[PDB]
Amino acid sequence: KDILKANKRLADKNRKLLNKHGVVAFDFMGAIGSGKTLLIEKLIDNLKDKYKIACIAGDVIAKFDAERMEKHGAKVVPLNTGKECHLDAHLVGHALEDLNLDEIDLLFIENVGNLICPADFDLGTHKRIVVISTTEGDDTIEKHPGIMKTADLIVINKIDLADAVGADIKKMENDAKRINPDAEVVLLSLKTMEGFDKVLEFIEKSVKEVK
Amino acid sequence: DILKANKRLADKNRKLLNKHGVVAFDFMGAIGSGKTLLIEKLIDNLKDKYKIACIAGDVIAKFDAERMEKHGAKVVPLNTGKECHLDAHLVGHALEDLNLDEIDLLFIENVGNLICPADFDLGTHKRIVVISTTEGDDTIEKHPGIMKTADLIVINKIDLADAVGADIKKMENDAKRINPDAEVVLLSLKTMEGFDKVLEFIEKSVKEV
Ligand SMILES: Nc1nc2c(ncn2[C@@H]2O[C@H](COP(=O)(O)OP(=O)(O)OP(O)(O)=S)[C@@H](O)[C@H]2O)c(=O)[nH]1
Ligand SMILES: Nc1nc2c(ncn2[C@@H]2O[C@H](COP(=O)(O)OP(=O)(O)OP(O)(O)=S)[C@@H](O)[C@H]2O)c(=O)[nH]1
Ligand SMILES: [Mg+2]
Ligand SMILES: [Mg+2]
Ligand SMILES: [Zn+2]
Ligand SMILES: [Zn+2]
Ligand SMILES: [Zn+2]
Ligand SMILES: [Zn+2]
Repeated sequence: KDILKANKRLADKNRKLLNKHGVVAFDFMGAIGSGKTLLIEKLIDNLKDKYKIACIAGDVIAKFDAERMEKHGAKVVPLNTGKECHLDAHLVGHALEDLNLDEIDLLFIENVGNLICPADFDLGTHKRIVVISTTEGDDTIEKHPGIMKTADLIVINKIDLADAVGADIKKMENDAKRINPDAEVVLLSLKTMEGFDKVLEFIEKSVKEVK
Repeated sequence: DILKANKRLADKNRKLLNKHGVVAFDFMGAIGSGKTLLIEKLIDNLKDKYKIACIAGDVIAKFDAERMEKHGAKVVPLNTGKECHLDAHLVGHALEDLNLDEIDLLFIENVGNLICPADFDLGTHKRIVVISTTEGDDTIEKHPGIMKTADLIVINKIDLADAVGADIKKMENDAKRINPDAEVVLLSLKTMEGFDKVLEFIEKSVKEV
């Protein structure tokens, strides 16, 4: 199989096109229901005064999250993935054709909920974000090191629920730091909004550092 | 067609299990839904009546295998690597490492994944999908494929439903609409509310083979 080699070529092409039009793109990965959509929703709300934001929403049935993002004023391209367990640069490249990249500053891509397959499939983004939550259990990070090593930012979300599931958030934070020393690691609650400042900081730092 | 090869091996697996009087269950779900904790509780309640074995499938299978072992089950760990689902082939090899004449119940924990496990019959008698409220109340209608393969749909962590804004009535209705033939149970493994209904499904399923 030559799958991963052909994907990378398309990812580099995606990145070059985005750079050509001054677009900074983020890949939002995570487990099922970790909080990817709600994070994106909050990011749109709090950055739209400064940036023109577009989204690509990928899932079995993309409409649910597409509709959520749209009500926040962002242009969304939905991608129904169906039986596929991941997105790829090929599909993302075609979604880009539906966007006016000259009228876009930021691109948020919500990947399929999956802590395994998306690790191998570069989409052509500048940064990769992995979102997990306390409610998945505090062994979630050490159980899935592969995807963690591909992240630029690891978000441990739903910290407000940690005690209710018996999750040690300090342990999780340390797991993340240890498995990927180069990543930023943020403890977040999208309910209380604690930690959100650090996610915004990551977005802004990323924009300034491009190329 | 790798799915044709899988079906062939699934029928082979099921044939072997029937031969030795073993009833097998495929526990599917999202990541952290509560598959292992449900199996742990099932072992505790059933181990006096039945000889129980387990297959624990995950990237690093030791975590769940050890959790199951302390409850008094024979467990075969299955490291799934970069593969995102168990298949009949891998399960067939695990069955070769089990003494099936000394086993009544087989519990298989599939990889945490609501997509591709729907396509890969393992050779079990019943399929169970565990989701949880903390994944959001759109989770069931977002994954109809896997839902239609389930004999039992478990909506777990009802104790945390209000905290995440999940409507458990919606989730229960979504499940029944998508799979009218499935049993649907509202569960908290913390409080144990609904556990009796899951246990009833297991015991009935065993007697019905
Ligand atoms: N209490 C609490 N609930 C949260 C938090 N973050 C997200 N949620 C809740 O979790 C559920 C899932 O959030 P959602 O944004 O849909 O996850 P997702 O990762 O996008 O889910 P997916 O289906 O696409 S895979 C929702 O009910 C949402 O309100 C949090 O920090 N604290
Ligand atoms: N509050 C509450 N917590 C629960 C409930 N069910 C499971 N949990 C918690 O959720 C976390 C994950 O449970 P676990 O049994 O490990 O899920 P899993 O499906 O086996 O997770 P995986 O990594 O193999 S994919 C654990 O910390 C467990 O205590 C519940 O009903 N209520
Ligand atoms: Mg989402
Ligand atoms: Mg488990
Ligand atoms: Zn094409
Ligand atoms: Zn996969
Ligand atoms: Zn798979
Ligand atoms: Zn083999």
